[PDB]
Amino acid sequence: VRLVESGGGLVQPGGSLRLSCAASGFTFRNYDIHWVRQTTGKGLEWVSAVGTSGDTYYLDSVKGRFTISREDAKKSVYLQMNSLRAGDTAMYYCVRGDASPDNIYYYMDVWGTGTRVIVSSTKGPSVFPLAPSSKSTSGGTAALGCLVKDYFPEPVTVSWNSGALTSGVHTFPAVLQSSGLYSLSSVVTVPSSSLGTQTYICNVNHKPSNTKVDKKV
Amino acid sequence: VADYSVLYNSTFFSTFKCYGVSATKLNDLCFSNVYADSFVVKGDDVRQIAPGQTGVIADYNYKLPDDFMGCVLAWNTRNIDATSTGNYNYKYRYLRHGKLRPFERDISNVPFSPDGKPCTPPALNCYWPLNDYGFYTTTGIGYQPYRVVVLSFELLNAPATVCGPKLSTDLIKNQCVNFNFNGLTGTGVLTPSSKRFQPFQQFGRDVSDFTDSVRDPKTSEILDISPCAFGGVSVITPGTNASSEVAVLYQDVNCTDVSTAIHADQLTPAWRIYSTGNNVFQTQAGCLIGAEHVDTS
Amino acid sequence: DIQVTQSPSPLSASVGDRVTITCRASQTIGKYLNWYHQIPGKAPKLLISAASTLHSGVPSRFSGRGSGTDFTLTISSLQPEDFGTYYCQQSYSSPPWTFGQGTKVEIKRTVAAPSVFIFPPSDEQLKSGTASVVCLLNNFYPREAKVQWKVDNALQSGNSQESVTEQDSKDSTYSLSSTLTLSKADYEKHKVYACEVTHQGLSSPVTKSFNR
Repeated sequence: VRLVESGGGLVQPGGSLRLSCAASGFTFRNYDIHWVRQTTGKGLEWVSAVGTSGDTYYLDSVKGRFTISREDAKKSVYLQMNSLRAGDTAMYYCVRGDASPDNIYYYMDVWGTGTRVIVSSTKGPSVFPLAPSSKSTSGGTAALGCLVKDYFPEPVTVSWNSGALTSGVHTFPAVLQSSGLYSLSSVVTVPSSSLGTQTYICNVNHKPSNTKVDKKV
Repeated sequence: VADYSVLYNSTFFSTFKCYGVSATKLNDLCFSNVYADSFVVKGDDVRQIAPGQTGVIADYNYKLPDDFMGCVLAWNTRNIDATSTGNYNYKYRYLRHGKLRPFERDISNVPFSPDGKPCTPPALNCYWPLNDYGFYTTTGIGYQPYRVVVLSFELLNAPATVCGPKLSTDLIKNQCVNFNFNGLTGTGVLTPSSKRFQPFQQFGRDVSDFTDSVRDPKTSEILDISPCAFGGVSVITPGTNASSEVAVLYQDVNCTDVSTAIHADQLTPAWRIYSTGNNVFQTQAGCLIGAEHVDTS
Repeated sequence: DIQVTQSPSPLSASVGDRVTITCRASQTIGKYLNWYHQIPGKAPKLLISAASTLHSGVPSRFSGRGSGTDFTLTISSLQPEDFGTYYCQQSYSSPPWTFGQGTKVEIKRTVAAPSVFIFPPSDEQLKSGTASVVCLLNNFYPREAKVQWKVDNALQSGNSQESVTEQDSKDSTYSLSSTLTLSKADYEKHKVYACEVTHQGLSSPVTKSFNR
């Protein structure tokens, strides 16, 4: 029993965009199908679900807007998003609830993968080069700078020469600003000898406009 | 036999709330006893119909135990229970000694005072403890007549009086499958014919005292099971010292269902290293799988 | 509806085997209360049933109890692969299907001194009209220290954004990056930019500043 998601979200608030939820070899004719909204640090409120009969429930807030449709033979469940707002951008899941004797509770054990409907419009990342290496603190420890801004999606990664030493460093998750963009601040630990040695090339890539760019900071 | 067909369809109810039983899985449970409670509320006042929620419409007019274990519904009737010249037809109690008991009804009409006070209409402050609603046409959303139907589901120590509906299967015809037409079990091929049954006749047997046909209990009254393919399979061997190839000799078959069973792995004597190249069908055929029907003599 | 609350602060993990994960609600429920578990990074999953219908997939060490109105999650010796946020859902009201808030179980570690570093904005950034002051805070276990921004002996708040990373599996420390977004005119008007760091493991608040 496993479900795989598909599709996503790219249209602006005020359009139509449907989703899909597949199934597996399990007998999908008597169970139910739910939807989960994960806004990464908010509430997960959803009750809209359809069953074998003509049961068509909806949420109290979003009522009469989103329609539900399931197909037993096709093993696919669709969810069209009509009149999309700006506060519904989150991750959508698909689970299955069931009760042991007849009605004890809903299992919701088997989850899916997750789908986001990021509305609005993507942006092309920009990298600020020429980070201060040694202007006020030469000895001790320091770090470089590869801050990136002006990008709606963040399917990126910051590699440091594909691995050269054994220090240990990771990136920072971006946060949504007030304007509607994200910002990342990548740092790296310096070894015992960094002045006059191998530099570090931030391998920023995966641009929505398909334009690679690399520069030493 | 609670079908629960008018509850899922016609999605026009305002609040479809289920407390104990699941809102979806209802066509399988066998409730002990069900009850209906109908009343009309005024707009947004439908907020105390849940176990634990108290207020003025929860202890003076209709109470609710801590474990209700049932569903409730509510549908708007603004275009029915509202006029443009006065709809003073519904009242509610809001003054009573203490609180009501679970599943209690009181139709009393008398001024109340917890100090005696027979309360002749003017005494010092006596008045009728029954206020009328404000049902009108040009009002807001929170001032509309809402008819709340309370379904009291119970699972007490009693036989299964009320249960869910019994969904019948599809009609798989022209295939040897198992059939259960309300007790009539077995296995056969559902094929129609040109017989004429009587309206009172439910099922029909053959001359050999075997069930021949029966009307579908569901709908579309037609004929029923025909016997499947069977017989004695024989092996044709031209001699071990001569060759090592054989041919099946299925005694009495149509040489069409056996091929489908072999291609779908449905026959019981299914050999692992057996195949099919050609099928011949004559009177007492014995389909020669592996032989050619030459027109010589 | 059924207002269900959880623990206000996430409880860490240690060599012990006792947690304080609760799923108290407003009304009373006999057994209409389940328990879930969401590992940060992947999808959630069912962890504990209604205390009497434990299914497969979850080891028998994860137990569950509850009666009346106070529900507790009795868990056995914790495992490093069984950490994350544990949620719970009530089963006494179908329309308001809501999940829990979140009870993260991170691993106890020695309080580490945050690496206080500040980086001035690049010269090419000022050509676009923006200026971002980045203050780096790495190598610290307690995820409770907040960054204080002071510009020209004046407290600044509301224009700073912080980013907290997950707990690493190598040193069991956290990393925080606070970026102060300011305009070009406001950046050229001021000269002093200090990043005040108040941490539990530090005897004195370490403040780093630079001159423009």
